[PDB]
Amino acid sequence: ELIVKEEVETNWDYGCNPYERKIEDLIKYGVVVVDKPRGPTSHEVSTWVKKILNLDKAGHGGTLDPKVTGVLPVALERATKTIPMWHIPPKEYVCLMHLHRDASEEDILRVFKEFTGRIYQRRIRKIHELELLDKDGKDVLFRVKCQSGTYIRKLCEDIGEALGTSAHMQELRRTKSGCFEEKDAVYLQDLLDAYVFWKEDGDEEELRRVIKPMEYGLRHLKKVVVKDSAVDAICHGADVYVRGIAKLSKGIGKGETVLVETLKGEAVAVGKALMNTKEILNADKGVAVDVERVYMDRGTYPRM
Amino acid sequence: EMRMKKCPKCGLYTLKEICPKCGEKTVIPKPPKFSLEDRWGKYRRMLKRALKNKN
Ligand SMILES: [K+]
Ligand SMILES: [K+]
Ligand SMILES: [Zn+2]
Repeated sequence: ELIVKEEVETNWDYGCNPYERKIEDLIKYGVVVVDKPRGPTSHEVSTWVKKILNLDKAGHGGTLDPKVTGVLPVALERATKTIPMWHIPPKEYVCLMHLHRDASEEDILRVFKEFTGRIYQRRIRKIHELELLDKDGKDVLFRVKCQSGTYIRKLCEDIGEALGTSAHMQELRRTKSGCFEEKDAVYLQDLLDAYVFWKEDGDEEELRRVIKPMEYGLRHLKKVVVKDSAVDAICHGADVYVRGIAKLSKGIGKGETVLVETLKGEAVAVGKALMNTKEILNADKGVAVDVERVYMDRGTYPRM
Repeated sequence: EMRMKKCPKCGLYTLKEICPKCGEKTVIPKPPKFSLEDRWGKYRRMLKRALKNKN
C-alpha cells in the first residue's frame, strides 16, 4: 500500500499500463525469463534471445555458468537499463553436493545452521536459508537462498570441510533471481514459437505470456509515484521535486534507492531518496529524489 | 552418478525416482537442448496450433 500525498488524475493519451503496451513497446521495455539450458553460456543465451526476437540489444542478469540451468532473466532493448537493480533481492538455488565421505543427516543439519547467516568468500555474503531437501549416502540435495554474488561452488566446498571431509558441487539450478521465479521461466523453444505465432498467425497471445514488462523486475523497490506533468522533465534529467509527487511508499529512508513511476505504473527511473516518507508528506517544496538513471524514453509524456 | 529430480506435479526437488509427496515418476529438471536450427519447430508449432483451436 502507498500513501497518497495528492490525489491526481492521469492522462490516458500518454503512456499506458505496462501490461497493456502495444506489442512493440512490450518488447521495447520487456524481459524474458529464460530457463537456461545446460551447456551454453549465459551470453550465448542472451544472444539467442536477441536473434529470436530480431532485436538490436539484449542482456542477461546474474550470470549462470555453462552447466548451470534455471532462471536467467534477459532484458530486451531499453529494459537492459534496469539490470543493475536485479542484484538487490536474494537469489535461490537447488544444489546437488557430493561429499567425499558420508556424513550423518544430523551433522549436515547442524552445519547448515552454522552456515546460515554471514559467511566469507573470495567478501562477506549472507546466507538466508539452507534447507536439506534429500540425501542418499554422500549425495546431498539442498536449497539455498542467498545474497547475490555468493559462489555456490565454494559454499559446497566449505560445507564439506565443516563436516570434517570435503565436497564438490555436482549440479546447480537457479530457482529465483531478482523478482523472477521458476514459475516465470520459459524455454527458448517456446519463446521462438511465440515470435513465429506473432509474425505469422498475427497472434500476440504467446508473446504476451512469455515477455514480462520490465516493471515486473523492479517490484522490490520502494516507490515514488509522480504526476504526469513531472514525467517528461524527469526523462530529460530533472530530479523529483516534492510538488511532483502524488503517492509514495511508506518507510522510504534518506539515501534509499527508489523507483520513480507514473500514475499508470510505468517505471520512469531510479534514484536516491533525499527525504524520508514523512518529510515528503510534510514538505511543500524541495527535491525528493536524486535521479540516477532514466528508464523511459523522452517524449513519452508531455513536455511542460 | 546421482542427478537431481523434480516432481512434474508438486514441483518439488528430490533425488527419488518417485515423488514422496505426490506419486508421479520424477523427471530431470533440465530444459530441452536448443539450437537456432529449430529442427522440429514446424511440427511443434503445428501441434500447438491444432491443440489450440480445440481445447
Ligand atoms: K538476475
Ligand atoms: K554414497
Ligand atoms: Zn509430487
